[PDB]
Amino acid sequence: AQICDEALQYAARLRELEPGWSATPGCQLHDAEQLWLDPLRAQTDETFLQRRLRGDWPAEVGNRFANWLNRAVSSDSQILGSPEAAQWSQELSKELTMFK
Amino acid sequence: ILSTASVLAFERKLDPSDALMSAGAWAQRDASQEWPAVTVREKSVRGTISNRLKTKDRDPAKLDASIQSPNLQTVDVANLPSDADTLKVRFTLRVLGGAGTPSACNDAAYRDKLLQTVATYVNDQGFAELARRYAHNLANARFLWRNRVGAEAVEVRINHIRQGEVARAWRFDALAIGLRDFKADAELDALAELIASGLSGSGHVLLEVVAFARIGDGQEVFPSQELILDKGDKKGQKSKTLYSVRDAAAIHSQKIGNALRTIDTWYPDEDGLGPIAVEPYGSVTSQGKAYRQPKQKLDFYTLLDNWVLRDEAPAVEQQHYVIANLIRGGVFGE
Amino acid sequence: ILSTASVLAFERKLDPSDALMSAGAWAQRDASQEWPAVTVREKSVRGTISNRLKTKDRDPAKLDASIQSPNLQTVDVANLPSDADTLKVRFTLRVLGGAGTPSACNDAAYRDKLLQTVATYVNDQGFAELARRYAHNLANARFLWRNRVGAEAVEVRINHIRQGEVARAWRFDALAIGLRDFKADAELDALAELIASGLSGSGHVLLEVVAFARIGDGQEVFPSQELILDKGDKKGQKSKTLYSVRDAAAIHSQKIGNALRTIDTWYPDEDGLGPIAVEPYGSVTSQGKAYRQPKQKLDFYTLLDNWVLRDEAPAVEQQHYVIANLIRGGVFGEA
Repeated sequence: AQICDEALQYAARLRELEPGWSATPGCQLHDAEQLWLDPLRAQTDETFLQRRLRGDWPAEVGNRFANWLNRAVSSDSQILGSPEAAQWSQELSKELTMFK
Repeated sequence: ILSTASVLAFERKLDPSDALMSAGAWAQRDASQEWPAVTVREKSVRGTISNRLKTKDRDPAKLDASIQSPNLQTVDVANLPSDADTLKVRFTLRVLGGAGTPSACNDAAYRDKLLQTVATYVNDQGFAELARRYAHNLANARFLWRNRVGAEAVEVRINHIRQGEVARAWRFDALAIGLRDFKADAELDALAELIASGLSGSGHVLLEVVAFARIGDGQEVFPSQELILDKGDKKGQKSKTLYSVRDAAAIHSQKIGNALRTIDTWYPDEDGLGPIAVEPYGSVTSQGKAYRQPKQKLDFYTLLDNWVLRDEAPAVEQQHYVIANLIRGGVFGE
Repeated sequence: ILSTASVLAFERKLDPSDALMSAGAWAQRDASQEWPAVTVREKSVRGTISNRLKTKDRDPAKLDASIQSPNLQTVDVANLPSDADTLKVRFTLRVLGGAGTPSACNDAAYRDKLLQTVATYVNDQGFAELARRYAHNLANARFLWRNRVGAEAVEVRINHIRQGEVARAWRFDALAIGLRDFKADAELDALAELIASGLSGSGHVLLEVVAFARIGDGQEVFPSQELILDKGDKKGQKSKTLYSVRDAAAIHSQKIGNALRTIDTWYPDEDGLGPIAVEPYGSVTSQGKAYRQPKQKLDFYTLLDNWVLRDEAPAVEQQHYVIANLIRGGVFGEA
């Protein structure tokens, strides 16, 4: 819970940068978490983006966050696994679709 | 040349209070000084997705199937006890006097001309047509807004508080007096004379109004919902907050003022709709209409600027409308 | 040649305090020491667009769509409780004395001439008329500005605090004493003698003024609206902020000072309208008119420069007015 609200605080404190980003490079991990850091709904102004509300971002962001937490937390109980990944994925996915 | 002042501040005559609500049994209205107040409870409901769904760029039938899955809301509600069938709504009302005298005016020549015009109105005609409609809106309990639509017996008691006592007590049947037409009564023109004496400045007038309504056992009362702007992000909010004085459901004083202020039956597209609140550009935002648009020359501002400056005195009904807007108060200028 | 001083600083006499407001019931005003304070509360209201529309460059469709749709504004309000029908407003007042001595000068000969002029005024006639009018403005509750226009009965108690307790207590009916007529009563000129002894310097006079106004159950009382300057005049996100000291609605001290200073019954226009506040170029900016303009030679500066430099004394009511200005205090002095 503290880890996912830290992720929420990271999404909120990086909402203070600028509304409009671009296709700045490094898009190998930056297509699902591209839109979790919200585009502030003010630089858009004519709905130039169609996948902002399609539902593509939250399950994929929860999946890749739980994959990061899988590869980061692996003790002497070595494998962590995919059902725990789906559990933490749906946890962050509920807390990300709670925004609307 | 004489032009209108840049700062014009008209104070509010007919000052109401926050109307507090309590509950009790009918025919026990005489000993209604210890009735328990209606408290605002917060309840959580589960419902369906009942709104026009946005279908612009979402999924066609996959993520737009938020139907077959409920939504969980948390709203407020005010109810009677199960052994009570009568809502009692109590407030006070001061009638001040000195209607056309503003508390602020830049142009002093405009202030003198405006005071001359208002005193001319009050000395050719009394406060007899405005206070009659004000006493009518006090008589029928229009300050019970949604607590009046389904009641079988609405009774209003109005006491003229003199020192700490009562000096004259009126008791009206609010359902015999309609909400749309202004008839005459032996007890209503006495209240109109008292409100007229308060409005002209002949005496200090303070009224205590208390209205009882038979809605039913354990039913729902509708106090004033508070104005909270909810945001689109971080959804799952309350979305209904009822106003309360300290552990007691109540109506806002501006709502009581709006229901006492609705006397305007002079707007050019009426054939019997009923009175409207006297507003500059007299408009009902709930009904979506705006009567007395400035396309017609029946706005408060055009009538006032033609009465005071150009000395084009309007019709007597429009004079009643302009003086009712001055009794309401407000900010006028450049 | 004795030109006027370049700096002139006159300290304020009749120093009031911030008047606190609390609520309670009439006929138990004697135990008004633990009454609960009137607290300011924010409320969001919904009204209609009711103002003169800027129809100069805007399209008509947006204008009548604006007058159709509502508008939502957040304002402060201070109401009485539902069982309280009496507003109790309390402040303290000090009168100082030594009204002629300035606190700053550049010309010492002008200082001695001005002190000689004030001393000739004082030994010609004491502070009887000015303290009479100040005691009148204390007796009738003029410091309740909008808390007085609908009150049924106002009672103003004034205590003379000698050590930490009272030594002389006056009790006035503030509605029988009018706002324009300067009558004569035994308690009134007794209080005037006290204020005159405090203004002459012959004693320390501190008063506690507590005024009860019977308004009604749950009615709206009116503290001072705060002037928010260059912090919130951009969007209109907060339309009316009221002044509160510590969880208690209160009236500004300078508003009480403007109420006590409303004694100027002398001005070249018609004096039947009532007194105005004592200021140089005596101005009612709310009423939008400036009595004692520099055109008609009856402002404070013209009368002072005639009285001190050229030694021509004005009419006795005009020198009453300029000594009331010196009691008010300010910044005077040519370049």
